[PDB]
Amino acid sequence: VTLKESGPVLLKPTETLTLTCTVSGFSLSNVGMGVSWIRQPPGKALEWLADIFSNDEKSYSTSLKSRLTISRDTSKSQVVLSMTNMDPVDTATYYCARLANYDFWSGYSRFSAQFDNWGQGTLVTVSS
Amino acid sequence: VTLKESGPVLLKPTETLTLTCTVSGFSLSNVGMGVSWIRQPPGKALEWLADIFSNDEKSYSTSLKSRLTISRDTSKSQVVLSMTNMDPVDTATYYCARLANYDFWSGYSRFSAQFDNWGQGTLVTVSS
Amino acid sequence: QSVLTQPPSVSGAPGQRVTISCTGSSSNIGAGYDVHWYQQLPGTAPKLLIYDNNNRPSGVPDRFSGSKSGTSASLAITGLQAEDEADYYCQSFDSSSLTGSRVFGGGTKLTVL
Amino acid sequence: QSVLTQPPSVSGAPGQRVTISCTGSSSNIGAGYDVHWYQQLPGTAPKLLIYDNNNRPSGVPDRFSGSKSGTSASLAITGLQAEDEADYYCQSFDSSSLTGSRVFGGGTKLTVL
Amino acid sequence: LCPFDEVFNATRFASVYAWNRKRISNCVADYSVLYNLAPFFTFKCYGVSPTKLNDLCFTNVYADSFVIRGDEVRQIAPGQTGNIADYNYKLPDDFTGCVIAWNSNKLDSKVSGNYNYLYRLFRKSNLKPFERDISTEIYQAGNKPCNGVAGFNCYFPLRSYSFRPTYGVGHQPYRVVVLSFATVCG
Amino acid sequence: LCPFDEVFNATRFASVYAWNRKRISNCVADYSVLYNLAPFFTFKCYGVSPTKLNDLCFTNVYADSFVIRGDEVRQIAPGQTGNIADYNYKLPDDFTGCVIAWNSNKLDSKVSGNYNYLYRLFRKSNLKPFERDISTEIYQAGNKPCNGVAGFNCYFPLRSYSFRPTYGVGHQPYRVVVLSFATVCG
Ligand SMILES: *[C@@H]1O[C@H](CO)[C@@H](O)[C@H](O)[C@H]1NC(C)=O
Ligand SMILES: *[C@@H]1O[C@H](CO)[C@@H](O)[C@H](O)[C@H]1NC(C)=O
Repeated sequence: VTLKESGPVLLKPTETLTLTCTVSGFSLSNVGMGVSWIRQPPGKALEWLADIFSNDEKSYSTSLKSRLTISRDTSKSQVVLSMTNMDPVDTATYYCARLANYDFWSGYSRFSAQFDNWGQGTLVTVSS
Repeated sequence: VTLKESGPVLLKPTETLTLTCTVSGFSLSNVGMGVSWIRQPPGKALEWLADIFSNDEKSYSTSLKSRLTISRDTSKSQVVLSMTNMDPVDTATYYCARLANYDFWSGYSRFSAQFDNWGQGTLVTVSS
Repeated sequence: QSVLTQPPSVSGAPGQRVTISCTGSSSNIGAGYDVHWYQQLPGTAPKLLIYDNNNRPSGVPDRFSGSKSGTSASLAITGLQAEDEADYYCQSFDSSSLTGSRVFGGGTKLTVL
Repeated sequence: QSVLTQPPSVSGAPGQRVTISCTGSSSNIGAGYDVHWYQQLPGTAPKLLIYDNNNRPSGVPDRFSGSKSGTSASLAITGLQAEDEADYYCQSFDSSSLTGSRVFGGGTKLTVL
Repeated sequence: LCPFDEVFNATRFASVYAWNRKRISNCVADYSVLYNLAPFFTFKCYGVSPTKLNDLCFTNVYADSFVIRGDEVRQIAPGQTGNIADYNYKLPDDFTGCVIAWNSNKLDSKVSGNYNYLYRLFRKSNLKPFERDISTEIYQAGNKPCNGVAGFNCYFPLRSYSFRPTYGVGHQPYRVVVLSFATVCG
Repeated sequence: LCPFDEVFNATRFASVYAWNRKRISNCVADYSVLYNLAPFFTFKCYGVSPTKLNDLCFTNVYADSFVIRGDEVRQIAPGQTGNIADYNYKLPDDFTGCVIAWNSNKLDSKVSGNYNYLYRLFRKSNLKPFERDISTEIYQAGNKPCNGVAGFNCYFPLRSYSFRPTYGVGHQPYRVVVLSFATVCG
């Protein structure tokens, strides 16, 4: 299982960010696992952003639901995240993670799913 | 009925502001009315801050309940408002208003009370 | 941001009707709480304008009126004179907290063309 | 700010037990939702450390253990080696929203004296 | 004087669907100090004025007490519509008395939830003014009949409050006393 | 094959206090296609492995269906304790089958509140595993004997869900199917 995000980018303020995650070792059509996005500002705590699953149910951060937008495509195993009206504060390291249940031999449960696999992350900088 | 706030004051950031209202024409011991504080940033909308009544029941803004603190003194007819950890964004015109029921001949209701009387306001400036 | 929302600005010609709206949440206006309207002329403190739904204080001209329907309330001005150019604020009691709250509207700027 | 609360940092001597706590609201941890723990070494992506209350993935040494009690959960480290110097994050599912949410803790910096 | 401690300071209040009704007669009642000194959350008079109740007097006075939701005090008034108004406690459009209410989150609220207080949730038709429904029986929704037990479209008419101290002022319990108005002169 | 559409695609699900129970026998069941292809919210197996259910055979299979709250799905599991576990649907500590749940806010939720779903709130003692109580009689709180009618310390045991589309995932309805496990093979 391997998840890789797109390369680091530099954006102007009020622009629209677009990030792509490529997965391998598992299929996005598998019901037991999904893909989520987490960001970590430099020197601060983690922040969960979005979430997509095998049959296109989507979840977003409550405070950032309006700005965020996530989508997937099973043809090449890619998950795309887009954020509108990017602020200078939004500069952070963006992680692509797999929402899957460890102890998978016992099944899966979306309430208790955890980020068992993480990508190496990409650094997004918003500045003039 | 007349309500007057304290004079304008300039404060450093992180300081603690204290504002006092002197009321006339009515007694704070009257159960039918209370005193409330409203602030308005320059060129922006009004924002209710605090609320105090005859029997010392007190209410505050939900987002600012930790920083706010209000008290009254019936012997000299003044209400004191104090705000801790002042930020530069908090600079605004602070209004002092009477929470009383118009149509007072029909009684009073604390749910339907309105700021029927307002003070002239004071300007609080927060800067280095 | 404010819990109650209003159109940022409304305009009208002299002698013509103008309506300003105010909508709330499941609490406050949606919970049956009354709506009060205030007028703030430039460089002056707010003045009570509508002390209860369709109720008007003394000295306020008859051409001002208000109404409430469901989770929304509105202020209607029949005529339009020179002095009707101030900011008008919607206000109501919000009960979605331990000790209660009072929520103001975003303020509507009225202009006479 | 974060919905789940953790102490900013903890310290302990080598070979001495160290405990890290996590506190939740009426939802998430208070609603019976499981708590997961992650480890983030400097300049590295977070790594799953405890995938369910007192449940440990393969490759994680047995000196790591966890528990849950009411609206609180804790992570306990029996020993203490050089490598135990990373950030430990509490995580749980929060159900106080239309589509659900996943909430991280504030992060605890563990230091070895 | 007059038994107002038995009404305002009673240890236990009745549910709104079973509101109490105490006749006040053959007494001298001084409403002026009650209005001026007692700090209630709400004191609204409709057919009378609170500050001049003493010069008037009446053949009889009725005091009704019940506990309702915090934002549900709005519909204790003439001409109001709502769950309490249609199904629990209807007040006449020409009501002449006063309505008194205050917050009782310190007494009627429990951590586990105070299921002590019920409110009628389903009924066949709106109540007459000053009429109450004590009997509880399964309410038929839809067109299928009811065998007398709860089921798919058969509901228990009484829905319970669950007062907890963290519910917020909208849901916190409120104790309401409704006064209806020459044996009682000020 | 075997009637799983009668269980998972039924129009109406039972209340948790009156959960349904259907015996599954004399059929071939393809649990693998159900597990991998059907996108449920939760598919947890405790005594068996979901991906290898086809090679075992059992004397009989029982499928239990009911509707519960969103965060109330947690206590449908062995060794769990909670209102559903003690008073509504107790699951054995050695449970061998699987637990399947999916959100049904599109069907079981109404703007006015779906009062068709009830849950047992008060009971004298916890349930034995796989036992249910249909009878609803007034529950005695405190120590005063009850006359058979709701009152001060007398409660109606069944508390109703009031599912609304805006409740959030915590209180949204969830349809739960519990499978309990040589006439049935894969
Ligand atoms: C009720 O008790 C309070 C206790 O302070 C007392 O002041 C009041 O006079 C009593 N009677 C009424 C009607 O409130
Ligand atoms: C239920 O209906 C859905 C509709 O798409 C179908 O895919 C499924 O096979 C049916 N049966 C079960 C057990 O879900």
